[PDB]
Parts: sequence; C-alpha cells; structure tokens
Amino acid sequence: KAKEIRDLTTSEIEEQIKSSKEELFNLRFQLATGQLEETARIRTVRKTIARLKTVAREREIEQSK
RNA sequence: UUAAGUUAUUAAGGGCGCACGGUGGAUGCCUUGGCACUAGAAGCCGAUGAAGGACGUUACUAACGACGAUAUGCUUUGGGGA
Repeated sequence: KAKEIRDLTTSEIEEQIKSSKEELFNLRFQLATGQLEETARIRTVRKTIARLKTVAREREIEQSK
C-alpha cells in the first residue's frame, strides 16, 4: 500500500484518514473490554495513517513549488 | 581372712594426629570493557529554534535503547536475497 495513495485526489486522502481513525478508535475502545483477540492489526492501521499524511504533506510541498 | 607396699582402669571435657564435610571466596584460566599511541579525515551547533532534558509511544510492558501525537517509526532512492 504505497501507490494506492498516489491514485487519489488530494481530497479523498482526508476521508480515508478519518474513517481509518474511527476504525481504530473502535478497536482501541473495545480493547480494554477484552472483546479483541487480534493484536497486530492495529499497527497496520496506524501505519496507514502515517502513509496518508506523509503523502498529503509531500504533495502539499510540490503544490507549493 | 590380716598388715604392709605398689599400681592401673575413669575422660564429664580438653590437647596431638588422620579423615569427611560446611563456611566464605583467593589463586589459575578466560573476556563482555578500557589505557597509551601511528596514518588520514573532520574541528563546530543555534531564533528556518540547538546542546541537554521532562512527559509519552509497543498486543500484554517496570527499565535501557529507538522514536516523537504521522510516535517502538513514514515515503523515496539505491544496496542486499529469507
């Protein structure tokens, strides 16, 4: 998942960020209830958010020059 | 049976020796770190916010490292081949 991101509009980038955060908050918020058995899934999510914001920032630069 | 004479047996415990352990950690051997130096480079960092630090970040997480709310790491460019 590196150039799935490059296929975006610079506006869809925001929405998948938000929805990924709600996905996450669902998991974090279940997590102390113990409903969750999945452990390593969260890393994938948080890393995705890192990617989306990274690329958004890079294009933020190259839309500045 | 008598008088006289002599004399050892005892080891509660101790000493000498001999053995078997226990204690505690020297010596022997080794190095996971260091001392002193040669050749060569480099000899600065910072208001475009340092050096140094606080608080946090892991699936469960107390500490060191690593990192900083994009958080136990992100993208790219090369290298490498489970």
